[PDB]
Amino acid sequence: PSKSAALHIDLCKATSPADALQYLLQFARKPVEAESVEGVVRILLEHYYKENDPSVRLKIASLLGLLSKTAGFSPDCIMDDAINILQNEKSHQVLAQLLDTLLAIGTKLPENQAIQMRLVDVACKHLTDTSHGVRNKCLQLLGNLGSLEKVQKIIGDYFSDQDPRVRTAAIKAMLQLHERGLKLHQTIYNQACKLLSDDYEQVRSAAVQLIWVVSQLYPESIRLVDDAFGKICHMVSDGSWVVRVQAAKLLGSMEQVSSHFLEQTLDKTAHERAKELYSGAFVHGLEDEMYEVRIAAVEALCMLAQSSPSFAEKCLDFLVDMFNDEIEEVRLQSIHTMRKISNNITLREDQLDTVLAVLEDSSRDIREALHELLCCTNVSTKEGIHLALVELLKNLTKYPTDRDSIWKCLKFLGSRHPTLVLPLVPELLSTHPFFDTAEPDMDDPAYIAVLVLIFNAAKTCPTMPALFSDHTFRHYAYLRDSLSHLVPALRLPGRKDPSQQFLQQSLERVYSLQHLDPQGAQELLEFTIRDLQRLGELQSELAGVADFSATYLRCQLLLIKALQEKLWNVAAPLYLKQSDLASAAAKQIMEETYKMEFMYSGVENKQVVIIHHMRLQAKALQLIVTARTTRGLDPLFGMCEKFLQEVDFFQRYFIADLPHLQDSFVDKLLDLMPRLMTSKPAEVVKILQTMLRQSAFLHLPLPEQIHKASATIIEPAGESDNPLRFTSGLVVALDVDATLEHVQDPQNTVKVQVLYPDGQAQMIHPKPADFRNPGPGRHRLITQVYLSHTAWTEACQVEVRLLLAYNEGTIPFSKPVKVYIMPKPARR
Amino acid sequence: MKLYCLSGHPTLPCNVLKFKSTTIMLDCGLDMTSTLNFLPLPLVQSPRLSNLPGWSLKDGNAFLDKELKECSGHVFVDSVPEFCLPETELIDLSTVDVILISNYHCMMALPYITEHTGFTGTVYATEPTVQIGRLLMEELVNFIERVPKAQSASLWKNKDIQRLLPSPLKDAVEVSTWRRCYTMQEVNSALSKIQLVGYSQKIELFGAVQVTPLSSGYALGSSNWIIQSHYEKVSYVSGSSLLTTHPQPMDQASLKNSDVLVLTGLTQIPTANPDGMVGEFCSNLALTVRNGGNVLVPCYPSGVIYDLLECLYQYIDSAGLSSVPLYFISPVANSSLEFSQIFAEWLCHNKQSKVYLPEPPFPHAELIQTNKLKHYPSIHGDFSNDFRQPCVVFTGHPSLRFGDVVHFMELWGKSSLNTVIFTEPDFSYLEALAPYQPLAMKCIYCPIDTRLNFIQVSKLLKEVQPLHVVCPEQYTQPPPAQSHRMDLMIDCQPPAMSYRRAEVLALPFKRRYEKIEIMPELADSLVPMEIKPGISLATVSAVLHTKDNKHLLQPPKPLLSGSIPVEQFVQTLEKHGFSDIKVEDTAKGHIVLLQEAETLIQIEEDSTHIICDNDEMLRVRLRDLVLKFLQKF
Repeated sequence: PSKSAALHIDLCKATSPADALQYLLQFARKPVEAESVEGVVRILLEHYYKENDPSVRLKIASLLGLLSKTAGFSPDCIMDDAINILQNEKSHQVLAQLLDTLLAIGTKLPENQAIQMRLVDVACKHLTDTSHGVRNKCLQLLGNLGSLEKVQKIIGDYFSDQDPRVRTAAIKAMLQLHERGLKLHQTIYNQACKLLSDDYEQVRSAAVQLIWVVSQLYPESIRLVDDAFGKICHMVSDGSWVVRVQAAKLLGSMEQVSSHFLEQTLDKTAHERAKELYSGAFVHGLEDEMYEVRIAAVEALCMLAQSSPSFAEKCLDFLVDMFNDEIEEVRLQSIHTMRKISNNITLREDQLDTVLAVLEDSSRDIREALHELLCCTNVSTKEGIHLALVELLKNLTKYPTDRDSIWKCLKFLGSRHPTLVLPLVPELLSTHPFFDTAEPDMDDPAYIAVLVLIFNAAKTCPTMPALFSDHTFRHYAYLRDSLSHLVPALRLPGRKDPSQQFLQQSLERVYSLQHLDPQGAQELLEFTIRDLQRLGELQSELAGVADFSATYLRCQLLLIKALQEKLWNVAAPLYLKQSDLASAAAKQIMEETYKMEFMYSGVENKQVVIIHHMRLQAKALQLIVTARTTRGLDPLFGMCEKFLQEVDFFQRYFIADLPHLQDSFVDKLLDLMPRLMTSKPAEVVKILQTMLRQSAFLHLPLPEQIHKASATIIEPAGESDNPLRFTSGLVVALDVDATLEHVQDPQNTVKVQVLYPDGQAQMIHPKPADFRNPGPGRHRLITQVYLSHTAWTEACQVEVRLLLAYNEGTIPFSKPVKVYIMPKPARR
Repeated sequence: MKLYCLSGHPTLPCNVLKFKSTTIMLDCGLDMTSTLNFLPLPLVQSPRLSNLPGWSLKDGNAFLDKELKECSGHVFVDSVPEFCLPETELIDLSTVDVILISNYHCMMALPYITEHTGFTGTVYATEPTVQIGRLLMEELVNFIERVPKAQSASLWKNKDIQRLLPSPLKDAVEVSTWRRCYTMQEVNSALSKIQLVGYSQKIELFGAVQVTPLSSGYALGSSNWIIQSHYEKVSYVSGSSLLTTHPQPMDQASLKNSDVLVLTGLTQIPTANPDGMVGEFCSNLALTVRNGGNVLVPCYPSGVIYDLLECLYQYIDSAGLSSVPLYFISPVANSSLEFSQIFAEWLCHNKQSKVYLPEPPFPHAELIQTNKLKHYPSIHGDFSNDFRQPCVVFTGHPSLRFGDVVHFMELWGKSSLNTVIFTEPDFSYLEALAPYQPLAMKCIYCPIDTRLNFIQVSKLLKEVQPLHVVCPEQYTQPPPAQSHRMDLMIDCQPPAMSYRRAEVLALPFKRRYEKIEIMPELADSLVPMEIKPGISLATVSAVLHTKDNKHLLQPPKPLLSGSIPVEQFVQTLEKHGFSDIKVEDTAKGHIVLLQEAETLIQIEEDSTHIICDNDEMLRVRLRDLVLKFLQKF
């Protein structure tokens, strides 16, 4: 159809470059065929291919490949492409287009044997070109159509052929063959060495990846992995930094090696000069170039140091001197690798400079990482414990904000090794051997920091409750009272589903006691509503389902009050004024159904069709009220037509669950539907009135532990009487910082609404980078809101609130905040 | 050699040149013509733009009332603004190998090609080009961001509705491939894929080609390219400025003696006198300041801004307007000033000597020191604390369809005393200023251009004399503004073939020779010999060794040429030892008989024939004799 029309248009136009390029571009950019007509389009393209303009032919071949990407065609297109490749030897462009079409056909769908890939591979092998025509493309063809787990001769020749581009394509094919397996051999190792020596860029970069992969395949040459590793290091000392980054990451991926060869790599020093005072691979690869190769080197070192239980000291010094690397990424990665290798590790002298490291200007990340290092480290000496304590107290008294991390790292230190601190107990806390020492301060953070270390030490060793004083006894009582997760339980002499069932029972009570007086229904509904509200406050994990069923019961009570309104007792033509609690009920009940559908997180289609039933009931009540108030027979006819149309939409959407609805308003109305088509709207609304008066009450199946969304703006605070000041017409940027809890699709649903006090609403959408996701189902919105207006006489209050939009309407689910805004006029 | 032109824009090209075994593409256009068509993005939602009425389809079937809006009898599309792309499907950009950049305006469209398509080769640009390009893409992504307007319409992008719509929406070209804007991870990916180059640097590609950049002089670091093999020369000139400007002056010495010259990046307003319009700018600025209002100037943060601030420095010293302040507002302002400050060696000799005599080359650092000009990243905050009236504001974006420019003229539209001054020629100011119309603001259109006019084009082509010239169809054709004028079209002998958007040309050249090297021992072994005056030749016998497309010959079947004389033949047979040899003559040849082995030889014009018995040693003796009585080819 469309393809035949396009072919006819192309044949009718027959302009040389112009109509051909225009038709090809239109056919490609319009749409996919999305049908079986792709074969007919390919047949028409193959018929039209017997012409001039090989550029247009290549574009047609690319279009054929793009059409084959939808996986409609297979063997017939394969045979046609084979014929075209056999009979279309016309220069590099058409050869490349044929190669690309062959790759698309091979990788598109079949991935099978029996002339699905083997025939194409043989065709590529026979049609290897003479000068850069297909060579790279046919190499990647054989890579992606590797034959079987039984090409090695021809890839060996194509390693030593002319073009470095062809060499790199062969190497990429080697990547593909290894990731498909194929079990390469040791002649590949030898030719990979001679490809490491290739005098040219990036050929080296991928060939050294090949030498890594054959070395990790098998270590059998004479020592194969040691020779490969030495080649890797002598390649690390190359000038090219991309090559070096590749080199360091791959040698880190290498995991087993001769240990003595590893110390030969680390061999050259002021480290051993300082060690006596107390008593060339990596040594160029760390301080050779900047932070790319530095990070790659430290990740290599962490991986192989986690591999080797030995060897760690000779990189321990090489990290402790290479903290201050003037790039904070390198700093953080150095601390992280020291953590990850800090096992069976002593720091008998390095504690001094590694704690001069934690003394630091602001560097909040660095100081936190060093606290983690000190909590996960090991030490050997009592003096080291003492000085670690004294400069940790320096840090706490200098930056009194990360005291929480200080206390937790002291806790981990005491838990890690308790017995070191035992001689310090008389010294660290002043306990004068006969005097009554004055009582220490209780909430002094330094004293807390020492006390938590003491108790974490006293977890195991029992020989210091006698060392404790009486203030220490009551302070252990207070600290165990206050910080439950920082101090453990000790042995001091002084200190030696009902909810779900009840919810189900109350709901089934209402469901059973449905068949009684409207008044008694009202009091039962009110009682159970405030009951479930109390339960939702009472517990947390039942709060969502409790509030959901509670607002459903509020919905039902609202509709029953609207029905029991005295408007029905009073005669029809009056409808005075202001008694339309029914109409206000209709608006509230529609809003509550929307809220009940969208603001909650876990809803399933049974609940959803119950919601839509209730929404139909709401529309019916609204139609009844407007029928009561409206005199125009044609507005009545229009409203009746729209209401019945929506009923038809409901049943068409929910064909299902009609057996689940028993004695239902909607299903009984569907039974009486054709008579509503026949009858005048007056008796329609009369029957609808009585019908819904004695319709039903549906059961609402309670689902699993669902939650309702909750938005809380923590910034701005909004208690500030200091106004935010600017000049007229100019804008002030106000950050909005809010916590969202249990929201699906947050970047598309949560929108900011600002009310300007002249009464207008501005709706600001946040960009989807403003929704950080620190955990599961709990998000943080950090955004800018741009406020501007003309000048005001005094400061006023601008409202900021978080609206939730669906798909159609918006629902507030956040507490509003007031921000004081005052624009000045121009200064001159 | 083959050329694919993927951009019908004369100033913002993409040229895929296929030469030898490599593919080199030049430049990257990101046409903001569709940006002009889309609605502006207010930083704060203005009431009038909020309640702009919705233009409706006359049939009424489509929802163009909310897809589109109308203003002042003119229609616009309501969405996030789009950007026109060069047509990428004409050639696989993955098979396209190496990318060159002229300038930052020609690198604006780089993350599109370098991330999505699958290109994996190398990209070249100079340091000021790549840095000012990073600043520009940062500003652009910020302004498309900083307020997300995620609405997008497509039924107007349907072709039938586009046909039904009036101009310029009728005049929209290639609406289907227009795309949304790119992001920081894309920016950083392209800007890590970049590699560096200085002027006159010879970069070899695979031994196949060698490329060199030359100072075009239009922008700081703007560079024309030269691609050469050892017999072939392509000079790609895009956006040069041979007038006295702040960058390095244009260098035509290597530009000349070129086989194929491609010329793009010419002027947009040929009739504009630059320094004259700069003076008119200064006069109008002084008039507005003396009237006591506010002036807006939208400008890119390179080039024209520096020239404008220098002239305004001299003019404020002339007119004594030190009371009124200058505010340069853009999120890239501080880094732009610092980069223009330290980029010294790329300047001209005056500014280099200014560096050599310890002062900064630009006077706006001294302007900052004197506090007349203050830079601000965004209008929210301390700028709102320090704003003044009367005032001068140079704002971030010149296409007027987004940013602090659109917010400021929404603020100032009601007043008439204030003044807007356009300074960049890359868009039509009528379609730029259409959405805010009616507008009390005084508009004065004095565009500033440094690209070379057609007179200088004619002078440069007559100076360099290339074999082939390639220029756009818009430069071949008369402009619609002045079709009567003749000097507005490029003239060249031979006339240059043109091209349209997404077009293919095969350039008039055939590859004949290439570069091979001999090795000195083989050259010692070879002995030339002479058959003609001034011509000495020698047969060769060697082994080729070709690594990385460079070719050399080393020692490890030639035939005959030339007639043999019968008289010398028999004379040397007699003096060598052969005897009793008899010669008879024919109409054109000689029959010579040697009685030993019964040898009869006929000699004719380009015809010789020897017939003897079954003999071997006499046959090989006659073989070497007749082969040594001629010249070997």
